[PDB]
Amino acid sequence: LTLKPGYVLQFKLNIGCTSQFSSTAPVLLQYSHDAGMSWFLVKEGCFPASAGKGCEGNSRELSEPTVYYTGDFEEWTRITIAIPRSLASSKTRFRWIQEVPPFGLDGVYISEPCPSYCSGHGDCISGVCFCDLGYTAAQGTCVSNTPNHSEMFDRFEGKLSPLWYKITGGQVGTGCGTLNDGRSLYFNGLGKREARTVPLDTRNIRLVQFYIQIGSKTSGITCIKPRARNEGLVVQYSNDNGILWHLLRELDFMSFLEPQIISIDLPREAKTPATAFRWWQPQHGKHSAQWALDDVLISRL
Ligand SMILES: [Ca+2]
Ligand SMILES: [Cl-]
Ligand SMILES: [Mg+2]
Repeated sequence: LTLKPGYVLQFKLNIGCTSQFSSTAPVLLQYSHDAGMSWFLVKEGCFPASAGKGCEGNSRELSEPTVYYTGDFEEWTRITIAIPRSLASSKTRFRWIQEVPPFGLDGVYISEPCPSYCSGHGDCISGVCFCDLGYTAAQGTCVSNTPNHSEMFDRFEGKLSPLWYKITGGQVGTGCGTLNDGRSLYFNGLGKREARTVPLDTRNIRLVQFYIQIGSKTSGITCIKPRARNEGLVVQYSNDNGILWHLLRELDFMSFLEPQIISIDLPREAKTPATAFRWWQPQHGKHSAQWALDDVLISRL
């Protein structure tokens, strides 16, 4: 199929309703310009250490590879990719290869840009939006039937805040020791490690605050010392429920061997009726220092 730059690739994925990870066979989303014999990943990943083409200088958008590890896909998960200039070349073929539970695909939609990409709350079919449950079509896009939550606070002492949209590769735990107090949100997963909020109404939010630790000098095998720059963390916001992420703060791989507090004053652009936040470690969990958050606070101050 022929593609133009700002087009969009969409699908759903459920590998085998597993919480358990396997390194045996992840689903690789790959493309083909020469239609068959050569395969590259749709996204290689744009990482802190990366310096090639499509990921250089101050224009880069730090981004995960299109590689999907068994165990990170318990339920059905919609993936929406904005087709970059970088690969808007010739008629592209797409591959979903596993190399082991069989992966369930669904709703493979390739389309021209919808109004505001359906705000991340609908399927973009041939250029206009098909909103999911809880959302209705409005001004070309998909808007929530109800307003969004604003403030958030999680101390990680028991049940996770319902304002977490998805926690991948992590759970309430103690593997890096004490951060502020009690238990923390602890990341030891072997695939992707990401804490991601639901979209919030940040129009009057001033502060995003949290404690962080990445690795340890002394805590042992549950919190090993980081070795490479891609084991640092990226804190990002999105105004379209995760289609496009913008940098809030990059946390250096060697600067958080002991717990530290981080307080981020939100920029204007991150103050909307529907802005989600995420904490993500770019390098694959299998070879990466574990990390933890404590007392995540999103506040009007
Ligand atoms: Ca705590
Ligand atoms: Cl910092
Ligand atoms: Mg750095």
